[PDB]
Amino acid sequence: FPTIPLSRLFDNAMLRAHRLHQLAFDTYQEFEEAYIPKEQKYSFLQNPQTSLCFSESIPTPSNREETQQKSNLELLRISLLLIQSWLEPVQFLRSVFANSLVYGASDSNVYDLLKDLEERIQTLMGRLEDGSPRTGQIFKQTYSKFDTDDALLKNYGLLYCFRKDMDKVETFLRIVQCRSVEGSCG
Amino acid sequence: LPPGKPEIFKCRSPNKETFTCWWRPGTDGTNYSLTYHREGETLMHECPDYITGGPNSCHFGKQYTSMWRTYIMMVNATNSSFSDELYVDVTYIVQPDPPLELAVEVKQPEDRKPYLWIKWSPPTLIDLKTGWFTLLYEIRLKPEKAAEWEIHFAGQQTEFKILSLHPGQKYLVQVRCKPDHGYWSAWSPATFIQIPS
Ligand SMILES: [Zn+2]
Repeated sequence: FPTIPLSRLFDNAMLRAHRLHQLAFDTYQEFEEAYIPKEQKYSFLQNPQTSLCFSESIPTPSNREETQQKSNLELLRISLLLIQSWLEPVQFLRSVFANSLVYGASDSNVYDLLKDLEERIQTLMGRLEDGSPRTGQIFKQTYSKFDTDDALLKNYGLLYCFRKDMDKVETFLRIVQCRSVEGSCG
Repeated sequence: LPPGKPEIFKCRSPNKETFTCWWRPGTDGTNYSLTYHREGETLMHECPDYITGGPNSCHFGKQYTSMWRTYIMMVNATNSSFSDELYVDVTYIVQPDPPLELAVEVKQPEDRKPYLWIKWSPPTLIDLKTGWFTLLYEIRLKPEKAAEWEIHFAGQQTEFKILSLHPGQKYLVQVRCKPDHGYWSAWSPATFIQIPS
């Protein structure tokens, strides 16, 4: 029994991060473009109120330096929190993702991809163990929520946030694929 | 509204750590100012460098560059006091430089035909070792005579091979690159060649 190489283990997650990242870009471009389009644009960013994302109660890095500052385990974790955190909101977004001209949307039932990706990561994470304490940043699973009547602005508000969070996830894994899986990078 | 006067036609970060914005007096008219406010959080802010950019530029160095944050910018240009408004997210404004040393090589296999043989290299500014990036390359080749080019997507791979190549003609070849959710690069300079016989 040939104990799968990390090559594949990372390689495989990178595509999942990626489908999740394009999905959110496209649809959001798709959506802003159709509903909530011009001087109204960033009403989601109205004033503090509206703009902030519940997926911000997790202290994530905001530059090269400091994002290059969190250890392989430290980086892996956030990604995960993010996944779990977007497990519910995205339930309400089915509406959104369903009539999306943007292929794969419908067929690829977003809760699934999240779910899949979620396992890939614990795994990536486990393999980066051997047993020390799992100490560094966030201790407990900082699992938040926003809410649950401006209907239209709300969906939109979410799309902006998903796109953003899909991005943090891809960008992080890539660092760890590179730093650990010594080869297919440069 | 209808008018607006000065346009900010773009922003472009050469590596996801610094960005420059370029405005444009669409006006048939030291009379311009750039102010921005980061995502959410209300303070107005004046542009931070109007030197490293070329005229009609606002360059954001390092303390001003923030990942995953919307930038609300508007040029305040007065002499005729006007404005406009733009939302810039850094991760999708990246545009790198062309790859280096397009090394062509025509090869010759035992009984079959001659095929090319390209190899290249990433532009300078972007350091992949501790991997903030993913480059995505493309190659184009049109033989001397030829009209439109023929494009091959090399993928994350910096080397390449193009079969079915005839003794009789000479070609041109350019390589190019793009970071994963960003902008295509300029076409590197064409390295002409000639197939043997
Ligand atoms: Zn991607």
